[PDB]
Amino acid sequence: MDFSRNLYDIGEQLDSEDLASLKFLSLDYIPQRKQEPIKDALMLFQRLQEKRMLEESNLSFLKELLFRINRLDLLITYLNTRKEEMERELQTPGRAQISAYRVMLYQISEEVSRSELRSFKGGLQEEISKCKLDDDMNLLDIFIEMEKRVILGEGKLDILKRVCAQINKSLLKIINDYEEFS
Amino acid sequence: MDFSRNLYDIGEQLDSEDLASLKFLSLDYIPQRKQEPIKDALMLFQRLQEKRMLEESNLSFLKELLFRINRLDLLITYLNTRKEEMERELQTPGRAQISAYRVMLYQISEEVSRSELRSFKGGLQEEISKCKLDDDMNLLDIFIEMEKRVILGEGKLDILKRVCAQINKSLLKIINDYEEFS
Amino acid sequence: MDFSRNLYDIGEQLDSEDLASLKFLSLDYIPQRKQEPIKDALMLFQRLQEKRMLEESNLSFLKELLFRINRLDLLITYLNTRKEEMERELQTPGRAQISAYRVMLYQISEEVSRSELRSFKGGLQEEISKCKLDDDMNLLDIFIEMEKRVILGEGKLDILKRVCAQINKSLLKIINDYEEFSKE
Amino acid sequence: DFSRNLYDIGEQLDSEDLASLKFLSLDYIPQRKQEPIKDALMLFQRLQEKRMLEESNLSFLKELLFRINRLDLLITYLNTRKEEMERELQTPGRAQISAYRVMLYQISEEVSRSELRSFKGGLQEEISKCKLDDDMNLLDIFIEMEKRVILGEGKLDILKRVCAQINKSLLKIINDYEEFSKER
Amino acid sequence: HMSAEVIGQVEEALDTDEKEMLLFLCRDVAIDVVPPNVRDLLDILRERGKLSVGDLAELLYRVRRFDLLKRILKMDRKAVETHLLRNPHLVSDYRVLMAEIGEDLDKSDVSSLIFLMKDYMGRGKISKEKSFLDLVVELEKLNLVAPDQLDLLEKCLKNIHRIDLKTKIQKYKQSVQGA
Amino acid sequence: MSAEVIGQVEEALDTDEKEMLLFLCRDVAIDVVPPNVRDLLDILRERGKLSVGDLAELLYRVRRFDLLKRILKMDRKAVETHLLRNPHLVSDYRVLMAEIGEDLDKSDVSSLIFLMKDYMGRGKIEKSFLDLVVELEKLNLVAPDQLDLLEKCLKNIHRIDLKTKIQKYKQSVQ
Amino acid sequence: MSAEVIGQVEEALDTDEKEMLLFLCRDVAIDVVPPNVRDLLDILRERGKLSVGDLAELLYRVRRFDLLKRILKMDRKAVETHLLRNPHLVSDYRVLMAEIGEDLDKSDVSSLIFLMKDYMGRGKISKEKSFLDLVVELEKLNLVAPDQLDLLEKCLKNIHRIDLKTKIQKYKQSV
Amino acid sequence: SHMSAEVIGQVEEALDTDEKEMLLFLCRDVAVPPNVRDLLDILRERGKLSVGDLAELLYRVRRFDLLKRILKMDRKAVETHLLRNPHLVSDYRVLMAEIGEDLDKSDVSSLIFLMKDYMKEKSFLDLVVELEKLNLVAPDQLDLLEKCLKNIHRIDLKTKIQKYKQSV
Amino acid sequence: MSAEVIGQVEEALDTDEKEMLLFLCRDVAIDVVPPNVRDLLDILRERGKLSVGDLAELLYRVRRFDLLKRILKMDRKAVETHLLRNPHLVSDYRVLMAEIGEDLDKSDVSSLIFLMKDYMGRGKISKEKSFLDLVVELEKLNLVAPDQLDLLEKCLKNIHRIDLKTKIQKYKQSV
Amino acid sequence: SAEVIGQVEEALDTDEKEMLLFLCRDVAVPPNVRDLLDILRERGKLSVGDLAELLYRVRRFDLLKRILKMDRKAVETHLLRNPHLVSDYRVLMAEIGEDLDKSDVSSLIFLMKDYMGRGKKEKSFLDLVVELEKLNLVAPDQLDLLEKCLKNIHRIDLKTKIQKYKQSV
Ligand SMILES: [Se]
Repeated sequence: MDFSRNLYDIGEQLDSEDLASLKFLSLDYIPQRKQEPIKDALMLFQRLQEKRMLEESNLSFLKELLFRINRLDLLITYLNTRKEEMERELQTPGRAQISAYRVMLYQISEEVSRSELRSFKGGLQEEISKCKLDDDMNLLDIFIEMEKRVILGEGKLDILKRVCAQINKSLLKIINDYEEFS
Repeated sequence: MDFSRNLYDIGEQLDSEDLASLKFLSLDYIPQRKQEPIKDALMLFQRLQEKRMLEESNLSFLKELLFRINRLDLLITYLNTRKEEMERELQTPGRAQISAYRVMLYQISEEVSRSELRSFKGGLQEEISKCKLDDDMNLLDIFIEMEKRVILGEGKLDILKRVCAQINKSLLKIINDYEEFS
Repeated sequence: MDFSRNLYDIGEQLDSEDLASLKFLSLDYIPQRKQEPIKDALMLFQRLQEKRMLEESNLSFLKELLFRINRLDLLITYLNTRKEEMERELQTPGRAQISAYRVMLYQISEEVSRSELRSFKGGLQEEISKCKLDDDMNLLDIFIEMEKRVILGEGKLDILKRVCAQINKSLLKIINDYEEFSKE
Repeated sequence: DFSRNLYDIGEQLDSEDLASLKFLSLDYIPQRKQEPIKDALMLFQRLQEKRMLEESNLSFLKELLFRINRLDLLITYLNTRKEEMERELQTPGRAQISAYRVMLYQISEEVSRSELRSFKGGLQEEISKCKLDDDMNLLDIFIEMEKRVILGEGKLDILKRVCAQINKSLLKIINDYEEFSKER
Repeated sequence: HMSAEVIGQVEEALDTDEKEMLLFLCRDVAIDVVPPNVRDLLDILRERGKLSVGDLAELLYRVRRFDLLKRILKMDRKAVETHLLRNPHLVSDYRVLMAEIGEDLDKSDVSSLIFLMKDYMGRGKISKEKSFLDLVVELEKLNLVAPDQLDLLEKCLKNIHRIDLKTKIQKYKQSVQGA
Repeated sequence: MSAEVIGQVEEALDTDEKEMLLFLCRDVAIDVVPPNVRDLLDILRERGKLSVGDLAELLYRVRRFDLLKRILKMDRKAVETHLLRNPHLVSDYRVLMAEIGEDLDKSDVSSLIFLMKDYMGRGKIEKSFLDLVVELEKLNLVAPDQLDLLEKCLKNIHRIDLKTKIQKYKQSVQ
Repeated sequence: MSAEVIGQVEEALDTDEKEMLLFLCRDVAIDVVPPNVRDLLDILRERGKLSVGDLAELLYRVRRFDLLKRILKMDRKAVETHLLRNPHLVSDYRVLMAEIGEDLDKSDVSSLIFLMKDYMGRGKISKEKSFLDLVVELEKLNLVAPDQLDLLEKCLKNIHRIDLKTKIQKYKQSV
Repeated sequence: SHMSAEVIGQVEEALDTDEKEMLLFLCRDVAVPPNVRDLLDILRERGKLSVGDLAELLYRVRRFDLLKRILKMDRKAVETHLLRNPHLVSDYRVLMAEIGEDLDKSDVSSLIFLMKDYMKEKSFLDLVVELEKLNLVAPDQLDLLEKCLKNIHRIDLKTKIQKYKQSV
Repeated sequence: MSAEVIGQVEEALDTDEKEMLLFLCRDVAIDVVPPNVRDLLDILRERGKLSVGDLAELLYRVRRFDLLKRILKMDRKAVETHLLRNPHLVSDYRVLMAEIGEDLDKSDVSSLIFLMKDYMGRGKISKEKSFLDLVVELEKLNLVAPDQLDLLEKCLKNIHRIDLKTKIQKYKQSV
Repeated sequence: SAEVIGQVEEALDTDEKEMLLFLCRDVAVPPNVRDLLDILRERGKLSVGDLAELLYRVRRFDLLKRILKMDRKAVETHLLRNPHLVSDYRVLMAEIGEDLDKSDVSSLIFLMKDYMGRGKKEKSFLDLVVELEKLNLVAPDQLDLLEKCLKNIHRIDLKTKIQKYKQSV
């Protein structure tokens, strides 16, 4: 079993959208300055290797990442791991290395379409009146900007709840489930 | 025979929809990361050349691709190949390079209309996220998503059958013919 | 008379349906990859200019295109050309650059109504995939699909004849006039 | 407020008024720009670009509203009585919509649906079948005949021959137009 | 004299179109150099002594950002207009006219204008979307348009049936010949 | 010819005009490949080949007539007279190559490279048209008296207009 | 520990990691200004400030845990034990500066440098230089210090990085 | 017909950075010079830089313009000289440079990632030099390189290697 | 004061700061030409021109406020007071030159060197020369002097640095 | 006086002193500048005009004004009115050297190596001229080899200056 070759194959199966998701889910471990030049999965994987969060004897964070972006094909094909195992692994307290807050945010972005995204940008242009938002931003970039302005965080969901309420109610359902589990 | 000129002419006859079909039929040989920047046929051809799946003395995969997307005009005009030959060639066991599973999926996509596509998306609303069920998704992208979530594969046709049975029975005919051949 | 301004004016008189017809009549000179982004006449004209089929001293192909889509108004107003002249021009042996086969197909599409187009799509159910028989498809798109599957061509008229015979008899007359004239 | 007034006038105009207005503006707005016009405001916007409609020059808008018989809008939003328009438009050289265009419009106003069916039947060998489909109104048919230069100020023969077979009042409209345009 | 903080607030408050307009409007103040972006442009204006409070006020007035005038510079429309009446302008009336014309042209109109002008310009084939301000810049580079040389632009605006914009040019010429 | 004029010219040109100017002067500074336009113009000045007429010809070839008028106080007709009466710093061949490059967009250049890479024995290498011309010259595949390969490849990507420009140059030479 | 281990460490680090290492040791190597990381590590070794625990702290500060394992045969918990039981080579202030720098991308650093050109000459700092270069220049002008962070807080606020201002305020309250 | 320092100076001034870097790589078996002018001067001093040798070098860096302009030779003359005399540059070095030309920066990055186990902004030729220093690649030792090129899906370059092996 | 302080200063300053220190003292060290900053400071000290106030002025001019605080325990306020109340070791002309140089970026310095090539040979111009090297070369040719600044004003205007030309005009007004 | 010799000695930097030694090589060979100036004084050849010509040739106009209280124009008039201490050949060499950058000097040294061998790292043009003179490869009446070398580094302007010098004699 060649470790580096398996990492390369997994990286070859991941496009730029998958990579943006993986970078968002790793924000608490890879800071912005190191995130900027990451343009393929290998670079990302190599940074995870430098922190020893990914090595031949420790695939936990890689499996968690691939599970959170719903790449079960890669789990089964390259890591010999099924969906149930992950599910029973991540429910054991203390083993999930991606915070429930980050995951929550990602899941919200998974349920927002393009029109819902444009209305989201309009409502947040409302809350931040002194800065034009970039016109290409996805919801993850918006969340990152909100975190930078400390108007969004583990204990600051007011603006997120308000904007989501003016868009769709299932988003509020996701938020409230996150709040109740904690 | 000017080989590069001939490849260029073939590329000039292929638009973005034919290209999307060709990339889908090449998924088992060109992974997602290398698929993303392919925006014309020549780039596709270059990747096939790097794998030695396309050269002046080896046209078999190009001929199979053009046959499976029903571009018989190009087969006859630029590759001097008639429909009957291809049939013979692709029915000889061991000669087809595109899996019967992939072909089957593509053929299903050939038979699903826009209204049936929206009904298909409605039928999958509990297994796929809404961002991946947006209006700007065709059936092949939906199949790629289902494959990523291991709810569709060579040995997992349950959800595909369940959704198609609520749409039209010709789809079930295609699936069952594929199953009986394998 | 400014050449570019005259081309621009002609383009302003052509809507999206005329542009679809012009693109179809130009299929043998503009391949599909280059056809896809053409969304106004100027882009079409640019393609014809790069092949030197349209220039200030050579308006023949533009005149033939406008004549075949029955825009005689544009011919007389912007190109000072009368119907009879074109008729005398396109009857000279060797002079037409749009094949009689392409024109024939275009002429069939002029005789097929909306309901008849639905019946045509119905008649093609076992030769064309269901996706390429969708309601947004016009007859010219259907012909392009048939040509891609080589079930329609200069020497392959059987399926066209069958479907048109179940649509209307005048369509067969158009096909048969083409077939009799094209052996010269 | 000029823009608000244009918006209100546009809000009072339905799709039939809009088709009539687009036909009466045919000599000033070419086909490519006619295709995307789907409300009156867009039409008015095109007229503003040509400097044919501004706060200090409402004459063309008044003439349009008069010719499509929206005298209610004329009096309500443009302070103009029917008689004033009749006094302005009867002196030759004052109308910006040609007497030929007006005449065609009046023919379409006097033709009933059944008479439209008979008109389409009368034009079977001059226009393609797809331009004679059930979705075509008489104004579109006139536009097609103009594109084929079988209808124009100096070509009324086919129009006369078709109208004489349906009703004599139509022929009277045509002949009144012709005789009034020969007086000078 | 103008702080980096004020320049940053201005730059972050503007969008892509206003930034491109600002770059175009200042082409005469800094003819010798093409700044890559707005922050560098305003820094260049500081180095050249052309970025007092009134200069920045005029620039914000030209891109019609009275919100920024009030918030950043504590000024309204009347104060900046009184300043413009009593002081020479950074931005000529010609450039104001070009920007105003460009605001009323969509991309289709610009491609139609380019098609008409290609042969005058000796232009190549460029498959990138161009605004009207980019075309003005190309024409200026060819000495085909200038404050005193507007006939070609006038004719081509007429040829695409934008009589309204041609009239804007005519009013500019009458205003110039009045003074 | 002072250094203030050279500095003015260098600061006023954009990236594409500078790259073109480097290409147009390859036969004058045949030995040295200058890395930027200020060094190129300085080298031309030291070798006595950058008089006012030379700089005017260079600005005329990159179509910066505004710079002609503003910096040198000359119009088009004066530079054209100078060119009609004096030997040229930049040959008609270089001018033709630059003109062909203007008439090609990126899709055309990609198609051209795909056809020509087979004769260049070139590797897996965005190149402008002028970069490709330089690479072809280093391989002795194109020259003022050797245009058939380029003409053939332009014909094969359906740029019959550019093939006509090449043929008109060929007949202008004989 | 030897010159071979130092050679390994130096060969394994990239340019940014080396520059960060030089920055983190500015309060230890204030007797002299080391020109590169080889000489810095040699001086720290000769001055008794580069034991295995010290080098492990340095590698931990640049977050090269892979190098911890490969060169020194240690993990994060041993390094944290060493830090809990022994004085720190790198002050919490230097750690804070480095963390701020690692949370800033090229555009934020460009904006920060632009805002600081009101406090220094245009020739003092190039446009593309890093956040740590900027903080060094500010230290030479005595504009930022462990007990003097208000200007940095104001500049971070002006580029809308309230998160980094929050990190600074946490650091302040911890003292 | 005669070698001099003028010819060396012309050649060195006409080559760009990549051509110089490659020329240094191609001459590693006749060596370690820090730049090209010193390399060519050392080759001249040892009697291994006649006109034909320099023509072979210019032919390998594909500067046929310099062949024609400086040495007054064409393609057929250099090919004759090569088919008649022993080669200064081995087929192995030519093959390594050829593989390097057919790889882009993403390919080299992927290759480096796979081979770091067995051993930045580095080129393929720099990587080959480093692997030679570790005795991981050699003219008669190509299986590791072939395997790594196959694993990044460059079967064409693996075929170039197999053609080289069948050539010996 | 002692020679230990001289060693501290020389060790703490980098190459550009040393070059500037040599430039600022060219009117004080006329009868000598020091080859390095150690020799310059020794010459100043032996001649009684390196008191605490003199060293503070020098460190203030090379803008090393960190060294001011660490070696002399002075901030900007004390040095500015000392400068207002005592004669200056460094003339206003040299201060003006150094401030102009520190307000120029590398592109401006390159453009200046290129424009001055119309007044001296190619051997004297080099790509990696600072503005102060150019000023020294112009002084040697009597092309710039405290009362002779028109050429420098013209060159600063030609690179569009009107702000620095204004700084020169303020200087001329002050004399 | 003798103090002025010390002033000028300490005011010149390394390259200026090296050039001063090169310019005075034709007078009847001193290792440093203090010795050169003392020898010139001993012979009655260090008048105000002599020192002014020397400072003018090493282009230290500041020293002209500060030490001798005169300017460039006065020295040029004096040079037009009196015989020169330094020959036009040495002046020509010095000017050629001052118009060459480091890469040109490296290329020149490389070209000359075929004629003079390696020699003594950071060699200036005037050092190269001295080593060529010691091997009789260049002289006031023998400049063609230097012309060839200047032409091959594409500095035809310096070859033109040499040719104008040739025509002046
Ligand atoms: Se003297």
